[PDB]
Amino acid sequence: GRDHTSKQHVRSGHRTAPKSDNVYLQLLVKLYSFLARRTDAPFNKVILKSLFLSKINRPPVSVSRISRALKQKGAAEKTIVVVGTVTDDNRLLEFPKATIAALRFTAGAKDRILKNGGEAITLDQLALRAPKGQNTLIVRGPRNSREAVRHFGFGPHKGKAPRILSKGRKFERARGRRRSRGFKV
Amino acid sequence: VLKKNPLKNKQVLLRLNPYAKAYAAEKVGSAKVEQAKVKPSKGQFAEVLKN
Amino acid sequence: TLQKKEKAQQKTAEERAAAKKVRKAANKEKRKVIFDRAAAYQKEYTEAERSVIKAKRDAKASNSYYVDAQPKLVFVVRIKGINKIPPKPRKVLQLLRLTQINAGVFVRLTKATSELIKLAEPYVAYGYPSLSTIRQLVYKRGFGKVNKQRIALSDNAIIEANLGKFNILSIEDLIHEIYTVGPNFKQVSNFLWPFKLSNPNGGFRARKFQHFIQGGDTGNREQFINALVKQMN
Amino acid sequence: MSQVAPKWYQSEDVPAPKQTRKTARPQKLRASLVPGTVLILLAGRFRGKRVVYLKNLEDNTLLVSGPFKVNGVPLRRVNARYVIATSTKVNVSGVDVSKFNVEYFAREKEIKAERVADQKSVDAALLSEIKKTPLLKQYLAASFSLKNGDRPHLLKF
Amino acid sequence: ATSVPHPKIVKKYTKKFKRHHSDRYHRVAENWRKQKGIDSCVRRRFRGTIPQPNIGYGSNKKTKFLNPAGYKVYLVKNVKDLDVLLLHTKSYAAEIASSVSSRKRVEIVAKAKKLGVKVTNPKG
Amino acid sequence: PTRLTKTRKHRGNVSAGKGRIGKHRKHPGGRGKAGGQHHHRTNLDKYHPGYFGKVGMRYFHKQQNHFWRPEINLDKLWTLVDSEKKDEYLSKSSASAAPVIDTLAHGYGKVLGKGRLPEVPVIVKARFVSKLAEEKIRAVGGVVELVA
Amino acid sequence: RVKSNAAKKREAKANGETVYLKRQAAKPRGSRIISTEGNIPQTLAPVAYETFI
RNA sequence: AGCGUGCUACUUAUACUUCACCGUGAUUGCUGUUUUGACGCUUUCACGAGUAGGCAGGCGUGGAGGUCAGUGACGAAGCCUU
RNA sequence: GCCUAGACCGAGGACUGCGGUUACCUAGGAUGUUGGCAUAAUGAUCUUAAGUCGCCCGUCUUGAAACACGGACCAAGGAGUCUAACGUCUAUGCGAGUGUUUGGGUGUAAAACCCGUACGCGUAAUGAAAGUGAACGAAGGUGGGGGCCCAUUAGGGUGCA
Ligand SMILES: [Mg+2]
Ligand SMILES: [Mg+2]
Ligand SMILES: [Mg+2]
Ligand SMILES: [Mg+2]
Ligand SMILES: [Mg+2]
Ligand SMILES: [Mg+2]
Ligand SMILES: [Mg+2]
Ligand SMILES: [Mg+2]
Ligand SMILES: [Mg+2]
Ligand SMILES: [Mg+2]
Ligand SMILES: [Mg+2]
Ligand SMILES: [Mg+2]
Ligand SMILES: [Mg+2]
Ligand SMILES: [Mg+2]
Ligand SMILES: [Mg+2]
Ligand SMILES: [Mg+2]
Ligand SMILES: [Mg+2]
Ligand SMILES: [Mg+2]
Ligand SMILES: [Mg+2]
Ligand SMILES: [Mg+2]
Ligand SMILES: [Mg+2]
Ligand SMILES: [Mg+2]
Ligand SMILES: [Mg+2]
Ligand SMILES: [Mg+2]
Ligand SMILES: [Mg+2]
Ligand SMILES: [Mg+2]
Ligand SMILES: [Mg+2]
Ligand SMILES: [Mg+2]
Ligand SMILES: [Mg+2]
Ligand SMILES: [Mg+2]
Ligand SMILES: [Mg+2]
Ligand SMILES: [Mg+2]
Ligand SMILES: [Mg+2]
Ligand SMILES: [Mg+2]
Ligand SMILES: [Mg+2]
Ligand SMILES: [Mg+2]
Ligand SMILES: [Mg+2]
Ligand SMILES: [Mg+2]
Ligand SMILES: [Mg+2]
Ligand SMILES: [Mg+2]
Ligand SMILES: [Mg+2]
Ligand SMILES: [Mg+2]
Ligand SMILES: [Mg+2]
Ligand SMILES: [Mg+2]
Ligand SMILES: [Mg+2]
Ligand SMILES: [Mg+2]
Ligand SMILES: [Mg+2]
Ligand SMILES: [Mg+2]
Ligand SMILES: [Mg+2]
Ligand SMILES: [Mg+2]
Ligand SMILES: [Mg+2]
Ligand SMILES: [Mg+2]
Ligand SMILES: [Mg+2]
Ligand SMILES: [Mg+2]
Ligand SMILES: [Mg+2]
Ligand SMILES: [Mg+2]
Ligand SMILES: [Mg+2]
Repeated sequence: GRDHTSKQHVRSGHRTAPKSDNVYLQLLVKLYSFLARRTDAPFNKVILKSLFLSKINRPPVSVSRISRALKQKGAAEKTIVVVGTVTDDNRLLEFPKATIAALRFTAGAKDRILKNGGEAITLDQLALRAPKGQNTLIVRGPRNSREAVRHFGFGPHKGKAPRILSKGRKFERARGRRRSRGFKV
Repeated sequence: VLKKNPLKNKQVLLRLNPYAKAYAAEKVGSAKVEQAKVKPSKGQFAEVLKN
Repeated sequence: TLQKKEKAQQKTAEERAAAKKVRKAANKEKRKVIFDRAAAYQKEYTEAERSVIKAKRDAKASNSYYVDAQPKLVFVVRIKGINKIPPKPRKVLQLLRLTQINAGVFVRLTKATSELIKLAEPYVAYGYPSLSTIRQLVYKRGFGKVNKQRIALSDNAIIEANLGKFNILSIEDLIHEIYTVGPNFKQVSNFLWPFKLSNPNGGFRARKFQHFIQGGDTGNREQFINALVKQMN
Repeated sequence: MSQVAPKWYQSEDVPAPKQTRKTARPQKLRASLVPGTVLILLAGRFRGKRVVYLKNLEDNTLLVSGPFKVNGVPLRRVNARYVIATSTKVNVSGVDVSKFNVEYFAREKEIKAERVADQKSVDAALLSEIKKTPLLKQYLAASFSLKNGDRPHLLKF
Repeated sequence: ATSVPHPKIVKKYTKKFKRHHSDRYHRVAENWRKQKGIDSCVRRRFRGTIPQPNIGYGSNKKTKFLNPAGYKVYLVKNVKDLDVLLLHTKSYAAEIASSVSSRKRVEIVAKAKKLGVKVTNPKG
Repeated sequence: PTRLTKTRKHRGNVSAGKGRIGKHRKHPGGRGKAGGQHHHRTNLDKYHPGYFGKVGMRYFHKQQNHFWRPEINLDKLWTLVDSEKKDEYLSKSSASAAPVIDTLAHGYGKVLGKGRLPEVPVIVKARFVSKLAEEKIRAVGGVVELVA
Repeated sequence: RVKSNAAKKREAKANGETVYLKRQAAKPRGSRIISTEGNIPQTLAPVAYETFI
């Protein structure tokens, strides 16, 4: 017998492969499984892990995020890498010339990148001009902006969003939300 | 694939400890000590016998 | 393809032969180093023993009493099963890496570790191990923790690759570092996987779980730890 | 069993064995096994027969003769583990056993004329040396058996 | 071993795992069922109770699926089914389906003998 | 599909995943929103505060069409300009000739002032504007024209 | 103890030598010689039982 | 062959040591030899009790789309049988 | 240091390593040889005998073999479903938009294919309401932060989530 100091037969708790059965995403995993196993470059190990992530763990990156990341000092000619979808932003006043590698581009995003003199390439095209991810800059989208996160950790004096179907004066505003109706939490 | 005891396998013993050969060659396991025949308890240590 | 694979095998065999020639030539010097180290360790063991013997004889002659230096090393064997252990001695046994019956570990005696072993005392048998006992333990049941795996100490390269930054290049360097409690006792003893001993050949006493003083097996037996380890290893 | 087809990666080639390092070393015989020693056969057709040990063959077997005239046990091989080596000894320095080896007893009823001639030639010297010790021929011609109250852990042979 | 060489075949349990009390009552079939009862002597593994299936009895991965002759057995229903055993005649044996007619079965045996495929049920 | 449900995996186990003591009874605790003030207060108070009680004044016969006023901010205001002529407008706009943006005809009632405009004169026609929305339009040289 | 470590470190740095600042638990004592001049061992025995009330 | 006590040897648990095999978890490496399986192969180590209960991977049934140009009156399905 | 008796095991499968004797080896896991058998020595199952152990399952229960309850036997049937509206997670399409299917077109006719206005949800909130309505700054500062850039142990720069 053993006095176990840790739980036995515990899976790592991390994805080792995509849940998707898309054969073309598997080809990308095929490529970066080889790169992460053989280049010692930390970029390739990060990309391989990011290819496993679920949809909510790869939030869309607006074309405005890329513009702000390219506006860092000395990052104007870096290659923007987004493991996911790049969406358009009609609130931008202008976009620079840039090279961006992404899983997917929206019609507006592809139009805008190419309209301003840039390139919209896929992640396999990245691996040939940057097999170690040289002079790259990984951009991730906002994770805590999701609507489901509004209701996470709800409680008294927690300031989160109640799970409710209708909104108005008659819907969860009287007792427990108002000192005139007893207490407020 | 198979652990071999250096206390049983002499080749493994020499692989791990090259000095064992000299230990065997010099008979370090039965080395004599050179000293005089003395008895330093003749005096006050006979307090062990009685008190 | 027969002649292709034969050519490749003979070419790689020649390259392997040359590389092994060079490697053996380079390793000869390292083996001379560890040979000299082992000889020096044997010499200092003998010198210290004779010095202590002479000091005892001189104190006997000069109407004095030589008081031995207190032991700096102890070998602790868990002789109790894993059931019905209170949380504090259970945690103490876990932190000593004694998580099974007949598991052995080396402990450097101070105050913190002494009060630890005092907490685990009703469940362990421990004592002061001799050099031959340490050698036999490390030779037969010596394993290292390599990438959290239990690897047999079957070659000095494993020891060098894991303890060369602590000036341990051989199994005898490791034994010396354990026996004469050295500056790197912590790293060397934690690198050592807990010894997994068998039951004694000849059995225990009639009832284990009482102090060695009262006719049982737990507590400090000191020089009889060597006989107990001889029974169990 | 089921309907599972073999795959292309299921090879049929048989790998070669690894290079074995079981280099044979010579057999050690018991100290009691000295040529000329009287032996007791424990198994086989001639179980219980007292016979003379002549030569250690390279097959790890023992060359043995009755002699055939006294016993009916011819020149043959026996295994050392099916033999009790007694303390009685016969001087076989005058017995020529050079021609006897493993190939002599090769498998090819009847019996070779060579083998009969060798039987007589060996048995002449064997009988000549046996006659010197009184009752040795009678001892060799008698079968061995365990009597009631014989403890082989207490008997000397 | 006339097949591709294999280690000695070990079957950890050679009897049948019979459902508890399939001997006491006719309504309880021998097909193995795990006892789920709170007081069950079999579910609690009392000494003297029947052995139960567990992963420890699993077959050696090198001798798994091999018949006593050393072959993996493939079910054949027509003569075209022997085509998948062309390069595996020393590791896979063919077994002719029970519902193949007496005419077509002769054709399967004839082609298997030509191709070198072994037949596990050659008489019926 | 039923073959994927856990009902298929509970077959052979006595209680079907419902427990042997607790069992799967008809309606322990009541039906619907029963006991919200007595034994389900701990649930409604923690997760749905404000549920019980009245707040505010009633409004008999409320027609939501009266309150129709979709909002558009300033950072989205130039999206109502024709896509094929946006770049030309961004260049040739002046005080003498600026693009007209009819916000009501695109379905908006009020122009709000979040974000930044191009430093380009525009003519914005709206039913309502905020104080800051109109200040930002005038700063780029534009004007707000009230419509109905 | 922070000040003492800082003072000791600079002093060893001033002398170009090294000093060890980690605290240590109490260690087992070393060897020693007991003089018996004026201190010859006195033999004790367990005492018999007595009642003092 | 009782009671108190000491000693020598001996007996045997699914416990301990070494080894074989199964599974789980991790781990070494695998594309100019990746080579018709990379959802694959391989090196190494540790671990395995379980009601209520959770999950995973599988076995079986009625019917449907596709496929085996599948079996079958020269005998399908069903049923009995060391 | 030396000699000696027995038991169990033989995983692996071209080579690669570490050592020893100085090519060989006992050194990264059993080989060599001999006999017998192939109408069979060998192995498995069924029945049965013997030895040893083994109380009737399911259930509620702190506790059941219970002097607690159902169950004489067998066959067939027999119990977490479907729907409206939802939470989390996952896959997919598009993406500041999205949703063809109410309907219209079309058709080889309840299919498939095509079409668009509205509308739902989202893109703004807050206040009981009248109402008002989101850039001081590079859409902020500080300490971390994977990755990236410059370096040259170290160090510096840039730093998304
Ligand atoms: Mg939001
Ligand atoms: Mg330790
Ligand atoms: Mg014994
Ligand atoms: Mg004993
Ligand atoms: Mg003892
Ligand atoms: Mg006992
Ligand atoms: Mg006892
Ligand atoms: Mg032992
Ligand atoms: Mg006669
Ligand atoms: Mg079976
Ligand atoms: Mg079976
Ligand atoms: Mg058996
Ligand atoms: Mg039955
Ligand atoms: Mg129970
Ligand atoms: Mg039929
Ligand atoms: Mg289950
Ligand atoms: Mg289940
Ligand atoms: Mg269950
Ligand atoms: Mg049931
Ligand atoms: Mg259940
Ligand atoms: Mg449930
Ligand atoms: Mg129930
Ligand atoms: Mg309940
Ligand atoms: Mg009440
Ligand atoms: Mg309306
Ligand atoms: Mg409003
Ligand atoms: Mg220092
Ligand atoms: Mg009795
Ligand atoms: Mg006694
Ligand atoms: Mg007694
Ligand atoms: Mg004893
Ligand atoms: Mg086995
Ligand atoms: Mg792997
Ligand atoms: Mg595959
Ligand atoms: Mg276990
Ligand atoms: Mg389990
Ligand atoms: Mg089905
Ligand atoms: Mg049906
Ligand atoms: Mg069908
Ligand atoms: Mg029957
Ligand atoms: Mg083998
Ligand atoms: Mg030569
Ligand atoms: Mg070897
Ligand atoms: Mg009984
Ligand atoms: Mg009940
Ligand atoms: Mg009840
Ligand atoms: Mg009761
Ligand atoms: Mg019961
Ligand atoms: Mg009762
Ligand atoms: Mg009851
Ligand atoms: Mg009753
Ligand atoms: Mg009842
Ligand atoms: Mg009853
Ligand atoms: Mg009844
Ligand atoms: Mg339709
Ligand atoms: Mg119709
Ligand atoms: Mg819309």
